[PDB]
Amino acid sequence: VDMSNVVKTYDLQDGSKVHVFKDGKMGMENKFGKSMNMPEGKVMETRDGTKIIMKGNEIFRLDEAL
Amino acid sequence: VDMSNVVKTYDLQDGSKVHVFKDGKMGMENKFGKSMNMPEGKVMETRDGTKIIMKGNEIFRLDEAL
Repeated sequence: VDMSNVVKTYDLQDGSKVHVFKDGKMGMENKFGKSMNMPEGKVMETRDGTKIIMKGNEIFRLDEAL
Repeated sequence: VDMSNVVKTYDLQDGSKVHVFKDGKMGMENKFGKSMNMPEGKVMETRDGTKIIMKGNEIFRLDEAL
């Protein structure tokens, strides 16, 4: 990815990464750094312990309040 | 609902409420206070502006970091 404009990276347990850009664009790359389409409504477990899901170009994350 | 053990309520825009209990049980009731089954992998817009989705007995919420 071009990290110039990346505002956030979710490092996923399977090795892949989800990047969010400053214009709100979103990117995923696989464990080898290859662009791939982000799965919609698939829960994705992160390296730092939480879980995210994308739906309608938005990222939802496990609610820490709970 | 019995609010004795309710640790969290999401007040949804359509009038319904999602309650989370201290044992991690989860409940939904409709705009009239009737028990209903919580939709899985359906995005649900809240009265306070955010969105939640439930998947595998867990609640995900829009990531405010973004």
